[PDB]
Amino acid sequence: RSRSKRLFVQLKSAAMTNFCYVTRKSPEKKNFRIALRKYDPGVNKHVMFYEARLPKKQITLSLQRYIRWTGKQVKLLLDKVEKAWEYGRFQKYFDNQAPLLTDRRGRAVPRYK
Amino acid sequence: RRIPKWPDAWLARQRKVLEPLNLAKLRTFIESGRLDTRFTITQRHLNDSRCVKVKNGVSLFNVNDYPFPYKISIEVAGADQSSIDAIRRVGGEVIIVYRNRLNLRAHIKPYKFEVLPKTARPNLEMVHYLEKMRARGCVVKYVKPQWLIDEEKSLK
Amino acid sequence: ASYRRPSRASPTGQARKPHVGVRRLAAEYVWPGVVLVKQRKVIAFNVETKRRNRHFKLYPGENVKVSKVTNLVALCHGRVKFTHDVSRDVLVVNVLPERREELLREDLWRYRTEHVRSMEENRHICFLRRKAVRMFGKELVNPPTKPPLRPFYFTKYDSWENPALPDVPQLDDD
RNA sequence: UUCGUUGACUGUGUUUACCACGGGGAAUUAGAACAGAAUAUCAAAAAAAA
RNA sequence: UGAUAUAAUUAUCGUACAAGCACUCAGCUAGUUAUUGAGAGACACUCACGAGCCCAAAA
RNA sequence: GGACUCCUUAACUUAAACUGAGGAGUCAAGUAGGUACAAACCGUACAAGGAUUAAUUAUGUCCAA
RNA sequence: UGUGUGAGAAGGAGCUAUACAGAUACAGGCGAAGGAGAAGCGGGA
RNA sequence: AUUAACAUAACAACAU
RNA sequence: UUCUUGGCAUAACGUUGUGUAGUUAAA
RNA sequence: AAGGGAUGUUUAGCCGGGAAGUUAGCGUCUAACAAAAAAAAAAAAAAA
RNA sequence: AGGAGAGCGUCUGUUGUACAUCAACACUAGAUACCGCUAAUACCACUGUAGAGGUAUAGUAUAUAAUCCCUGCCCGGUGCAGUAACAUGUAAACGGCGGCUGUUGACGGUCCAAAGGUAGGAAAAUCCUUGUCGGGUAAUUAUCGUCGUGCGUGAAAGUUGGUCCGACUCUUCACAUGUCGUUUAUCUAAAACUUUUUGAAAUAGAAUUAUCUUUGAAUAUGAGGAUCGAGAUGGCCCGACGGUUAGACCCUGAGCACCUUUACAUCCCUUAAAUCAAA
RNA sequence: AUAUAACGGUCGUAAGGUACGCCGGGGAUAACAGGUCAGAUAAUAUUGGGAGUUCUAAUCCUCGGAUUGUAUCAGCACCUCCAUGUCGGCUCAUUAC
RNA sequence: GUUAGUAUGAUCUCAAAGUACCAGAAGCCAUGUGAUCUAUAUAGUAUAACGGGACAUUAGACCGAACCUGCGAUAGAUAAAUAUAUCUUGGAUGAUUGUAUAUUAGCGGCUAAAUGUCAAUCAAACAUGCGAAUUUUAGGUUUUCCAUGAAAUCUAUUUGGAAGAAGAGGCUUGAAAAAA
RNA sequence: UUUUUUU
RNA sequence: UUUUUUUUUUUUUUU
RNA sequence: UUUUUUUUUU
Repeated sequence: RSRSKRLFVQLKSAAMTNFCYVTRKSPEKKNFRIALRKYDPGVNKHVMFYEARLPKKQITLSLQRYIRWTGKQVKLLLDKVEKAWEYGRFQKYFDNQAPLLTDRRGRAVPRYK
Repeated sequence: RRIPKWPDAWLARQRKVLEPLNLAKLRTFIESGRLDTRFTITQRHLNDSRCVKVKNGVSLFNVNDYPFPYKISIEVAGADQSSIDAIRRVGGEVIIVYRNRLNLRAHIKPYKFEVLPKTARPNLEMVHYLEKMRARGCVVKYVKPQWLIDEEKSLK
Repeated sequence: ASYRRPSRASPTGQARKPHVGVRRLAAEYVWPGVVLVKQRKVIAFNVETKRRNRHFKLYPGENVKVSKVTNLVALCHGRVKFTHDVSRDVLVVNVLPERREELLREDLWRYRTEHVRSMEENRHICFLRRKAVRMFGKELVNPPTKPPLRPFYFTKYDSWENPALPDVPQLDDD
């Protein structure tokens, strides 16, 4: 494993184009905001990139299988399903990965959602 | 176990691909006389001539943008831009009609049905595809819905 | 008694060896991207008190580039040439841009190891030793016509100038 | 000069150094072409009552 | 009478040789099979048709 | 993931048929000949097959021969 | 046209997974100059 | 009635 | 005919998977 | 969530007979073979 | 299977073993813990039976070993008992109990701890396979007595032991004696030989089966040299790594099979918790 | 966003004994007997030094090297393969100095 | 006057096949039998034997016959016997001996406690199995002739040892027939 | 079927 | 002085 | 019902 003490920062575009960059800095400069002028393909122009102040029970294979088999603690999965549903997804038209929740017989034909 | 996953493979493997048909084979068939150019050629004639076994829809594609010498009015479900341009340059025609799984069977094998079915309405995807091909320049034949007419009356 | 077992003792040993040295001989056709000489940036202590030859690196000559690890790589389609430096007592690799053609026995003299005093002299010699100028050219002696070999991952052993194969023009040479 | 800058950019392509394979990854070219947005440096100033 | 000659089998770097089986004979006994596979720089036969080939189960 | 010998060389008691490296031959998978007696050394125009024939090789020439 | 190559529980005092948003990348530009003497400030652009 | 292993007998031999 | 550039690392980042993130107005 | 009794299964490096100590990615230090390596057989000069 | 000294020690009774050739179990006795009746405990078809057609001088569980003998200190510690709704009491239940330094040394300094081996025995069922001295013998290191340092054991963990007792080790005394230096004579026979009757097994690659020496790291009736004149029966057991099958050690086993503070996973039971009977 | 540092990566923080030892295939009982090796060491002779102190060799102690040999100790391989402290005694024997 | 594929018949078993060249362990699970030998005190439904002596004296007392049992030595160990033969073995009024018919069954029972015993090699009994048994060890593997002709090397496997498995490397390329 | 020993 | 050596399988050393 | 169906074409 790596023993690097360097902090991980996250630069976001000022254009609200959902563009982000990845870099590193020293740990001493904790209270220092990084600002650069990088290329933004979302607008085909040079825009500002500012450092963002980016900040849970993890689900494993074992846990998943247990849940799926026994049926205990299904709310963890149901929350993800609700999130997905809320977000643009499960659309009938213009969708191949997950056009529908399940088939008529109650099956998930798309292996990769 | 070393190379990562590749969903793109098995996602596109389950796609329903239309049956391709090169224009050179059609030209050879016309020269041999298997197909009659005096009338409009259709999938019924194409299947009965043993040219291409039609199962879900014939598609036309050209190679090296070769021009078409003859002039014909073919009826297929889809065609490439090069084929459309080559056929239209001489004065040919490409007609597209909407047919579902049942209707295609009915049309290709009318003898199999005591009472012929009724044409079904298209969905959003098929309507978009038909309108897209109309811009390409294929004569589309299908019933239009009310929501499109209403919207277009104002859009124009 | 006692004995400390070193970390590098058997079976835990270095399997990959530092194959440092020249990789192309004289009168050897090369193209850009091929590594001519491999080197390492690591330097040991007391370099001036050793017998081994690998502790000494070569300097760049003509039509060469230095990589990140101080490797000498070619930059043009040509033959490899070696030269010695009197001022420094160090060999220098030189590349002469040449087209693909039959190598005659009367042109071997062009690729001889000579001694120099200066880089300027190096170039001056290079110029004289060069077959022909790009802008003037010459008459090729039995140039290739067949396409190149297949990719490595396809076939490790490919026939050169296959009669069976058709004739293809050469454009990469120039 | 106590000088500028963020290029530590974004896309198309399957040709190449080494080679059991894997990790082109002790770390190789302008694949010299094509489609966008940035930074740095300009060049020239001959003829003096024979 | 003259000359000449280290039973056989398997393993093994090693005829390895003072290791393992066998008194002899009679009968039995160890690479069987593509309605489903094939030519992949350590080796791949042949017949028919041809941009066309085969036709499954009823019969 | 090899047994003997030739040159170089690590370890050992300049020990041991040990343990382990660099590059040539032989055996392994080689016949018959020489070396007194049991693979490794020398020689071979080196064993498809048959017969009552001639030869410079290691090497020999008092007797067993 | 003459180079690569550390095997054996052999020797040695090998050994540390780390740094940087920049007088640590960095165009252009600049950059250390004997001895003696003064100063007692571990200073090149 | 019947192969081999196995058991017994007869004949055949002289440069000894 | 264009005067430069896709860092720094003589110790270079743990592959794959999970999780997270990202993509689908098409035949 | 705690206790008692049963069932099942695991406990792998390497020198070394065994035990113990030591060690495990990558990188890296220590090397001996000869004379057509000698104008030292075959070369040069000959006023040959 | 006798006389005498001394070590150990409840046998009678059951049985072949927890190491170095020298054991265990059971028991007369005492003591601790649980339990008030549909008792506890056991089998584990659960409104059952045993316990028991019994009732705290009863039933059951654990450990020790004589009728007696005076029988040491310690609850920091797992567990149980109790409840400030986590003081305190149980060592005859549950592992055990120590360093420097100064004057042969009562005594003085200092560290640590819950406590800091008690007494007795003591060259030992324990250290060491020759500790000093005394008794026996022509010699005693074997053995008894004794000293208590050389290492050390250690009290209802069972220590020590008066008297009595002995299929338990050892020392020593007495009678006869072929055990003996060292071997004889007679007889018998489920001993041995001949004949009659009758008739096996282990083994066996083949065979017409050599003495000396030297080759082959194992090894010579079979290989080089020398030498050498055959067979059958009784007898012996020096070789042919003699034959058969008693014992016994190791592994690359990615092989079982048992036991177990592998308590990692699972099951059963007891706490806890829920449900119906139930107005 | 944790592990795989056993870092060609299943570590899943899941350990020991068997003298009650059965089955399978190999030859090793915790000084690794024999053969081979000859470090220590043994035999003969030699040299330096110290005793005998009149005296270097009547005689004795010790050191270096060389030849021969291997009793005993250590080490011990790829070779060999019976059962033990790698024998104690009894009977009966052969060879060399 | 420029595409070359598709489907049969042979051979073979190369990561195919509810068998995969053949033979060959310990052992697990399921369903049954066994208390006629042996252990538990023969548990009253039944039940037998013990001659004598010492002024031992109602007792774990002593000698001793029957009865139970069998120390040591010898022989046998292919047996007169798969635990026998001789002699002064020990107990013998008591946890004495002996008997008809009965109970406890293996994921077990018995056990005055040895891993001793349950139908003469039980740290987990015996019988049957279309539950048709597994092996990096190891044995065997059957007619001839001809052509060609190896390795004991490398990475990886926490890397082994008596070459296990996977990859790479190693083979048919060339030649070598002649007169002014 | 032995050789050597200057002047 | 030389021919005669590990000829160390035996005889022989005939020079 | 399965497979195949030139990338060349004055």
